[PDB]
Amino acid sequence: SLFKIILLGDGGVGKSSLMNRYVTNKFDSQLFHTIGVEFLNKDLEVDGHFVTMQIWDTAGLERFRSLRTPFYRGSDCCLLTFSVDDSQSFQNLSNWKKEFIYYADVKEPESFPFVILGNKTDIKERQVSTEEAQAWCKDNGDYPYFETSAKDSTNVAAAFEEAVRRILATED
Amino acid sequence: ATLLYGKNNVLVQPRDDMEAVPGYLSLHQTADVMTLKWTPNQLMNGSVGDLDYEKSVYWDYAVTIRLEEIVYLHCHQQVDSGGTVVLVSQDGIQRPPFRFPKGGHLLQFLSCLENGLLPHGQLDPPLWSQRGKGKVATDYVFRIIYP
Ligand SMILES: Nc1nc2c(ncn2[C@@H]2O[C@H](COP(=O)(O)OP(=O)(O)OP(=O)(O)O)[C@@H](O)[C@H]2O)c(=O)[nH]1
Ligand SMILES: [Mg+2]
Repeated sequence: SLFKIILLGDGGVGKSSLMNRYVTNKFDSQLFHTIGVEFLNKDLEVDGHFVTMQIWDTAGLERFRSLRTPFYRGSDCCLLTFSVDDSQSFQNLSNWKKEFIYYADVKEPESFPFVILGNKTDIKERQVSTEEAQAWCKDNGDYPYFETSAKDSTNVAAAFEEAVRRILATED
Repeated sequence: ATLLYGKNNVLVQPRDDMEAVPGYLSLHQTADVMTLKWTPNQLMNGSVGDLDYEKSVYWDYAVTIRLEEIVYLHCHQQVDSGGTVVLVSQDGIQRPPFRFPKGGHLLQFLSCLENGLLPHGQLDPPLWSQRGKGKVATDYVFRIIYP
């Protein structure tokens, strides 16, 4: 059917860039904080399942919280995003997971599919190492981890497809 | 009350002398009733202060329109640019165009508008039809229809 996927993560980690790279194969360097929520549709086939995904983009800024939380409900998968050149955004992952659970009101929070993205992998000057990120993912629900770059396309499609794969798995 | 479409940085220019104001455009359905809203960014982003919030100049720019008051959408899509749409209302009131950001946002909005009007309403001609792809710049006129 219709698979709702939501992007959460600190302001500026690249949530909007990821959606736009995946859906329209385009990248913009420009600075703009998302205020209101937006979504795009995309069809694809996964493991022999033809699917419509609906990708919800949200405000990362703390102050815009009331503009995103009403749309957590009904999500099928959450893409928690941080940037590898921003340790603070990485350290906020737990709080992001907590926030989603609180507002989405999901019956089984430790069964719910998250996928973790460390974006901006094209930037060589990192603050978060891969092993550190891998370690967090394993010790907080054993979630799939992707190092991505919206700027150069690295693993962007792979990450979204795994999200569908995770949703397909949970239908059992 | 559900959100069918949302888009940041839709510009409207209240007058031609003053620069365009960026805002958030949304489509909402409560029952079968669709309503279009546009809200200037300063009213969303919390940048007016508690004491001024109720009577801010920007509240004079906010729009909310029931879709049933709309008879025509007159859209205009220039290449290497953002589409504009003018809603033509049954009342004859002149409304400023909404200008979308560069990209295919115009069509996306038209598409969510279409998907939401159903099954009681629809765009004429249909978006999927040969007529529905406009005429050449590019210019669209759509009517909202209820069978
Ligand atoms: N070098 C590099 N820059 C990126 C990448 N992804 C996004 N950016 C840039 O980082 C800035 C933030 O991008 P956004 O996509 O708007 O970040 P966001 O998560 O959507 O931010 P908020 O709207 O505030 O929540 C922009 O200047 C982007 O061009 C990336 O993968 N590599
Ligand atoms: Mg954004």
